[PDB]
Order: sequence, then C-alpha cells, then structure tokens
Amino acid sequence: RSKDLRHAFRSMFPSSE
Repeated sequence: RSKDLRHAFRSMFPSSE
C-alpha cells in the first residue's frame, strides 16, 4: 500500500478538519 501515501495530500487541505 505505497499508493496510500497519496491520501496524505488530502489532509493538507482545509477540508481535512
């Protein structure tokens, strides 16, 4: 699951909160 690291890019946005 090395491709799962791409899911962290979504946490960089304000929509993560």
